[PDB]
Amino acid sequence: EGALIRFYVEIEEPEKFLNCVPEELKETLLKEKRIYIDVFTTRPDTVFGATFVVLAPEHPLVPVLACIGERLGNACYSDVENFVEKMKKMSTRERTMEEDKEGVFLGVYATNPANGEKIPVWSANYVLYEYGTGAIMCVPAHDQRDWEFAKKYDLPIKVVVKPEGAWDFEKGAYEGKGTLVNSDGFDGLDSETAKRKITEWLQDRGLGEKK
Repeated sequence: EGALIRFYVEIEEPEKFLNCVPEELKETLLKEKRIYIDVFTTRPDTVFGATFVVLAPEHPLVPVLACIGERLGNACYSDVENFVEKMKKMSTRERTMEEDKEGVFLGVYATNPANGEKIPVWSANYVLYEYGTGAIMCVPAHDQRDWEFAKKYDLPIKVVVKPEGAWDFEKGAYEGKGTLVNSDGFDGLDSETAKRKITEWLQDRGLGEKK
């Protein structure tokens, strides 16, 4: 159990990017001006502190978004192709055991449905296509693997679960329970009921669902 959350890439002029979107995504694209990235989390109470999105290397949206990223002059297409082909050679065991985080920027920015903030979309080794939806939202302040990744590629850290005791966030991530900060009208809530309240709030907006 947890939450499916609908992050989305806003595309201002959908028409000029149609030549690298698959047929079954074209409709939603030229009417909502969106490509959705379904994400699975067990920490929906941390959603306000997402500063990036990661897709598994084998996720079908990787070549799609990278094409778009290229068009906008924000990504290196060959670097992504190289990354995906290399990562496809590895087994599950080999990717989990990797001490170092490797990733590539796709050149696009997802919209965080919790606060409307634009965040980079990356692909990375530690994310497996098989688990959940093949995509995660990343909260470096509260997820240790995302913390290492952000450290490795100079990505923003943002605190949304304040601990009772003291903690230093530029030395590591706090993965425990606390009080919500920088979380709109969910500030002050304890983490556990925030999981329920944010999930239900997103569910009612058609941008989430309980799992």
